[PDB]
Amino acid sequence: QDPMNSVTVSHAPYTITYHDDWEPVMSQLVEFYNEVASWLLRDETSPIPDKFFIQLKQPLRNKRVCVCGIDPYPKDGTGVPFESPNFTKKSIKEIASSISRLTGVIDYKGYNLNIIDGVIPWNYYLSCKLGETKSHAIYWDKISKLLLQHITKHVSVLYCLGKTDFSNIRAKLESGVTTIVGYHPAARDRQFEKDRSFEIINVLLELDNKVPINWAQGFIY
Amino acid sequence: AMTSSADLTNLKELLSLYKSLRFSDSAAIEKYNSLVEWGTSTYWKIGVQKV
Repeated sequence: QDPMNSVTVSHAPYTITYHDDWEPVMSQLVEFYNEVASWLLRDETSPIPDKFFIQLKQPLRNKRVCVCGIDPYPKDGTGVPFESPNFTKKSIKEIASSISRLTGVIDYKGYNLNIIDGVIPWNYYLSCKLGETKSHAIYWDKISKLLLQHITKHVSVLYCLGKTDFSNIRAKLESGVTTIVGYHPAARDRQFEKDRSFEIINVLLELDNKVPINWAQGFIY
Repeated sequence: AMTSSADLTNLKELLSLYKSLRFSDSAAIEKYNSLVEWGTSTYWKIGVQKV
C-alpha cells in the first residue's frame, strides 16, 4: 500500500522512517545506530537528531547519480544533503554557479540537488557536532559504509566532492562503481570553478546507456 | 585528476567512437581500447568494454 516503513531504535530519534528500497540495510542500521547513538547524542548536532535519517525516505531504483559530501553543513543542516532552503550556504551557491554556466540559466532564486530527477544527494557522515566538521566520523563509520554501499548498487555514477575527504573512497566500497572525486566548492584557487564534473557525469552516463542528468531541474525560481 | 576539461574531452571521444564502432585501421581500434583502459583506471568502472 505505502512505500514508507518505520523501525524503532532505542535512542533519539527513536523511529527511523524509510522507503522500501532501503529495507535490506535496516536490520543493521538499527543494530549499529543503537550501540553509538548514546555517545553521539552527547553533543549538539547538525542536523538535529530528528532529521538525521530523512533522506532514507528517498527511493533508490530511479537513481542514476549520487552526489556525495563528507558530512552535513556544520550549521543549519536540514538532513537533506547540500540543501540550504534560504539559499545561504557557500557550497550550494557555488554549485548553483557551475550549473548557471553550464545550462545558461542566469536568473534564479535557489538550487537544490534533492529535486533533480535521477540524483540523490548524500552525506557520508550523517551528523557533526555543531560548528565542527568531521567530529562524528568515528561514530558513523560502520553505518556510513553500509549505507553508501547500498546506494552504489543502484547508481551508475558516484560523485564525491572533497579530494582530501574522499581520497580513500574505493577502500570503503565492496564492488566497483563509476567513481569521480572532485574538488570541494570551497577548495583554494577557485579550483571548483574549472572542475567539470557535472558534464563528465553525463558523458559517463551515456556510456553506461543511461540518460543524462538535467542539472537545470535543481533551480528554484 | 579526473575533473578537468581534458578528462571531459577524452570521454567524449571514447563516446563518439563507441557509437560508430566501425574502425578503419588498427590505431583507431587501439585509440578506443586505450581510452577504455584509461576511463576504467581513472573512474574505477565505466559502461563500455574493450573490443
